[PDB]
Amino acid sequence: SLPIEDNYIREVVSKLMECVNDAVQT
Amino acid sequence: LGKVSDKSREISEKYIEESQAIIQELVKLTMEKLESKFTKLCDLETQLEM
Repeated sequence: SLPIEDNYIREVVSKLMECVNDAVQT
Repeated sequence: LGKVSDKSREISEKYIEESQAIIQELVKLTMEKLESKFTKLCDLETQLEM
């Protein structure tokens, strides 16, 4: 039940190919 | 860029085909609004003779 410091708590705490194949063609 | 322009040429042809039907539909829809005024005009041929 002892408290813990805050500095330890703050220490612990397919769309790509849709355009390429179209840019190669057109 | 030549391939992009060749695609855009047929897209522009698609928009020519898009625009001409709208122009023809405007020309059709003008006619009935004109014809109602033609009937209003033909009433005057007796309304003035009276």
